[PDB]
Amino acid sequence: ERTYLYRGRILNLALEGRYEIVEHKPAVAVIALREGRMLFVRQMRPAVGLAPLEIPAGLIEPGEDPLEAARRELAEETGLSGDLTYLFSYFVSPGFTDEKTHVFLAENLKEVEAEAIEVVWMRPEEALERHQRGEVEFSATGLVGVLYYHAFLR
Amino acid sequence: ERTYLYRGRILNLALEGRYEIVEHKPAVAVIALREGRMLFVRQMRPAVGLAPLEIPAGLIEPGEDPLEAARRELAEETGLSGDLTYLFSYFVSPGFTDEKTHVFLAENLKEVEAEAIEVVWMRPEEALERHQRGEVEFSATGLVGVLYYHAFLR
Ligand SMILES: Nc1ncnc2c1ncn2[C@@H]1O[C@H](COP(=O)(O)OP(=O)(O)OC[C@H]2O[C@H](O)[C@H](O)[C@@H]2O)[C@@H](O)[C@H]1O
Ligand SMILES: Nc1ncnc2c1ncn2[C@@H]1O[C@H](COP(=O)(O)OP(=O)(O)OC[C@H]2O[C@H](O)[C@H](O)[C@@H]2O)[C@@H](O)[C@H]1O
Ligand SMILES: [Mn+2]
Ligand SMILES: [Mn+2]
Repeated sequence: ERTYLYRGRILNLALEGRYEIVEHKPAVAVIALREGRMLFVRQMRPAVGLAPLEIPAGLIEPGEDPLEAARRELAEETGLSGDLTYLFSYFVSPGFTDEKTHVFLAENLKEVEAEAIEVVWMRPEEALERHQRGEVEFSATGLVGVLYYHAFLR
Repeated sequence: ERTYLYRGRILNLALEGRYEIVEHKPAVAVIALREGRMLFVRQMRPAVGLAPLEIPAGLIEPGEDPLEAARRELAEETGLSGDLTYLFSYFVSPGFTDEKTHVFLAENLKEVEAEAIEVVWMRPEEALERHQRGEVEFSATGLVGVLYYHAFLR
């Protein structure tokens, strides 16, 4: 039995007995490789005070399913379209939030549309090296993209 | 300039202009392989109403650094100790929270201590197959462990 403390724009804060629970819209993220570069994006994220390396990601809006949201945010954030394949999903931090991320692969990318969101094409090997040297932070989606590449796309 | 709406046990809810921000303690997670099985754990997570496949994880408590927290939660959740190596970190969902997870590898595991938290040794290949068939959900830490294994531990 959830009692609500806050109903907001992209989250609700609830108590469920002793548990603090943040309800959040589901998200999507897209892994895309071109000429050995992965498609990352960076934007200022006020929650962390910096711009981590992410892959294109967004929230699922009313009416959409994950595939449609993935197509939309790839086009909105990078101007690209591709052939999308569902990979897997994960709960970002299920000890306090229900946010679930659905991750897709994009292939055969084409420009459909010509630095709020900065597009950062970067070899995943270099992203991993920059992170190990302390030069860039990852979001979960960025790290999942780099690990998925090393596991399956070489 | 953050104004606080809620100060709680494992999170704070703040507004920073138009942004809803959840402050949260940093976390650790430990990837451990033994005889081709990865060390997963499962527990009921009221935020999601189910028990996703995770790897041993916990919050960093006052006084600790990530390595020490990782040692602690491995022992508390599974009764094991090992030789720990830092791998990488990630922000779980930097569009709304500052929670950061530090991920370690554990090797040479030994039992130091003899189903609140269920220990689930499982080959990562099988965890990935069960997830693809809809039989289990992943946390970010579980998915990162499975992807890291496939990338680097075969
Ligand atoms: N929603 C909550 N509200 C209030 N207290 C809680 C909650 N969840 C746990 N506790 C209390 O907080 C103590 C912390 O339990 P520890 O093992 O260090 O952490 P973890 O495994 O939960 O979270 C580790 C990560 O894994 C997941 O991705 C999480 O989202 C984190 O990112 C618990 O004993 C409870 O007393
Ligand atoms: N903290 C916030 N509070 C209020 N509104 C916000 C906030 N952040 C963004 N908006 C608004 O919400 C709209 C959503 O922007 P979209 O691209 O679909 O999502 P995403 O990239 O932010 O989040 C995608 C995932 O990546 C990260 O891991 C996140 O944590 C998510 O898990 C924005 O245009 C803003 O209008
Ligand atoms: Mn976005
Ligand atoms: Mn735990």
